[PDB]
Amino acid sequence: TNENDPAKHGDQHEGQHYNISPQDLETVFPHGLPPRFVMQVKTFSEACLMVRKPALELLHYLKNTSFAYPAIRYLLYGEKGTGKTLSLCHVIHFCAKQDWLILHIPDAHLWVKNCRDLLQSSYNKQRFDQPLEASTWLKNFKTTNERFLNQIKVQEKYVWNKRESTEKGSPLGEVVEQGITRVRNATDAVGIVLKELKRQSSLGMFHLLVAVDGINALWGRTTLKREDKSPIAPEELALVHNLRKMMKNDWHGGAIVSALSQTGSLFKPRKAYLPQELLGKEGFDALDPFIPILVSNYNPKEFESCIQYYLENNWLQHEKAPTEEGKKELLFLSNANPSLLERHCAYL
RNA sequence: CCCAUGAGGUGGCAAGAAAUGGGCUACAUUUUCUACCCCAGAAACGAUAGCCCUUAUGAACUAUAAGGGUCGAAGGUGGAUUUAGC
Ligand SMILES: Nc1nc2c(ncn2[C@@H]2O[C@H](COP(=O)(O)OP(=O)(O)OP(=O)(O)O)[C@@H](O)[C@H]2O)c(=O)[nH]1
Ligand SMILES: [Mg+2]
Repeated sequence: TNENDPAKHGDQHEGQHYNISPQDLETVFPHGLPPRFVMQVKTFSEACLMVRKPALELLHYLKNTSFAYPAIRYLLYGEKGTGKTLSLCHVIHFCAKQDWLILHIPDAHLWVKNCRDLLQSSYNKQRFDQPLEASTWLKNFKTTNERFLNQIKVQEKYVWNKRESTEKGSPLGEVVEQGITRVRNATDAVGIVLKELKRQSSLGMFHLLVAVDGINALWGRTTLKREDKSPIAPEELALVHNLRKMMKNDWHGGAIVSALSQTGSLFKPRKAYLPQELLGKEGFDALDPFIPILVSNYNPKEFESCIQYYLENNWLQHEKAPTEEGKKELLFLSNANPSLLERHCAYL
């Protein structure tokens, strides 16, 4: 049930649970969860994550990985309700313990859709602006990480419309504060710091890691429209174009991880979870090869271990449920689906 | 009536100072918007009326119907009573 070694893991004991620290919650990943599960763990008041077979296999990949090889690309995909993104957060935890520069985004659905104010950029042309989300992710990355910002030492300058500029040998904490102070050019600040991360090709001072959730939103059309009642293409958006031009496998110093999510998929049908189906033709042309990782449903013993975890937490107040017929009907109606399992144990 | 009270061809007639009836709309968050029709994300709504334009057929669109831009209120769940339903 419970595990005493949270950082290191093994295959021998599967379905185990390992506790984590509050500083690891608030510093490593304060954003990269669904708000449902965020509040769910807040109500837990006891942060314990479960081990997964594909998670351990991906960790084995990371353990057996050379950075002289090109930047490897991993894609997690489940059946719309598995633990793909939670295993991605587990990878984030492992790499943070490994002391790498991790940049993790909450979701790209929020980027491509639901912008309160879409703007002619001055740093470029033929490009809208995502200022609010830019500053949001900027302060998000600041909260995620500090010595890295202090020691980044950008070897290039950047002027600004605000009668100011930034010169060599300065830490990009100052551009982080720029974007947090004013949000208009925060999109340009983000699209510039992302390029600056790769501007250092050696990456000996740190090792770069990219973590993406809802990758399906990155490849696909937009719901936004132009004020003249005209559609908007995804590549026209500032952040979309920046990210697309940016993640290319050109830095070749580690790995990047992305996860699929159909719950927020737009212009796509229900009960569709195949990678090719989600990322489309343009996605396959963007990254023809990659490491697909199928995140299957819970195993039997892992399922019973999760039940025992809930019982130790006294999550199920229905005290006639801990019995053979109750468990049978429970996992029969659940079909080992983690999300509906969480829902059922929540409202039971 | 049967040089008409019959017959033929042009036009408009067919509006509301007003009262009432049947139906539609919404007066909210079980609501409104976005892809799917149900595990998501936001707002904290309401024009099938009017003005302008486009489209459907007609010989005839001032306006008949549908669509687009604007207008973005009344409205905050009903004054007796009363209607339909096993
Ligand atoms: N404790 C624990 N819960 C898990 C694990 N894997 C899946 N779950 C449960 O399953 C739910 C789904 O996990 P998510 O990764 O957030 O789901 P998702 O990948 O976003 O799925 P979609 O976005 O709908 O496509 C979680 O909220 C958990 O309740 C796990 O390894 N440990
Ligand atoms: Mg006509």
